[PDB]
Amino acid sequence: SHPALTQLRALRYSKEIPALDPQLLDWLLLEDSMTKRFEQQGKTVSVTMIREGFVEQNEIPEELPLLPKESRYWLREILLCADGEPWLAGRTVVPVSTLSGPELALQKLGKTPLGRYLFTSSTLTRDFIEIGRDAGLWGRRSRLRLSGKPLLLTELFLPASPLY
Repeated sequence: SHPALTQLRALRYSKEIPALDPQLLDWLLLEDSMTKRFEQQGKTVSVTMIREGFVEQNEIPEELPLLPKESRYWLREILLCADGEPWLAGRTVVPVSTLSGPELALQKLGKTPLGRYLFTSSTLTRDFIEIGRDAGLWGRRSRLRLSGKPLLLTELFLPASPLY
């Protein structure tokens, strides 16, 4: 529970990517989490854990239509900070069947920030990405696949971030 995650949950998406300026699209369509691109600004990046745990279908209404229907999912809600300053709120939902092989490590990642750099033995692909907005702020949701196994990642870009 946290104001930034409430804001993340209020994001309204468009099926079609809006015709935004190139610099903003570069950020929004990045094919990775923001961990390294935020480090690129000359910052240390850390994760503040807001919520970590297994949840059933009733707790993932926004992600359920985009994921396999299973008994359980791993839910990971975080604040991503740059030199301690919150820059993004993230909410990842992982169907438990995706937690196999190298991917079981997703459940024990803890405060290590997500990013392609962690996926040293699996192929990463994205088959869905939509940009959303909530009261002046931008966010996005993506369906990513690791060895073809899906997970949903939703990100809210806080105004402290360089997208603004």
